[PDB]
Amino acid sequence: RPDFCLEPPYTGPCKARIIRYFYNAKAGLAQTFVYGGCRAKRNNFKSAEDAMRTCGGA
Repeated sequence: RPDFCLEPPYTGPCKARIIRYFYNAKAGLAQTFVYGGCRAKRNNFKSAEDAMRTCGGA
């Protein structure tokens, strides 16, 4: 899987509260995080299926 799948979730410097999904490689599951609204990194998806299709397995 892509090396960005191993990156921690990045809230970023903006102050919105956008609920997003990140792949948590330690758990092997897509989990939600609060995205600030600007300067999104790659481990930042709008849906669990996208997260999982991109970075999982089982």
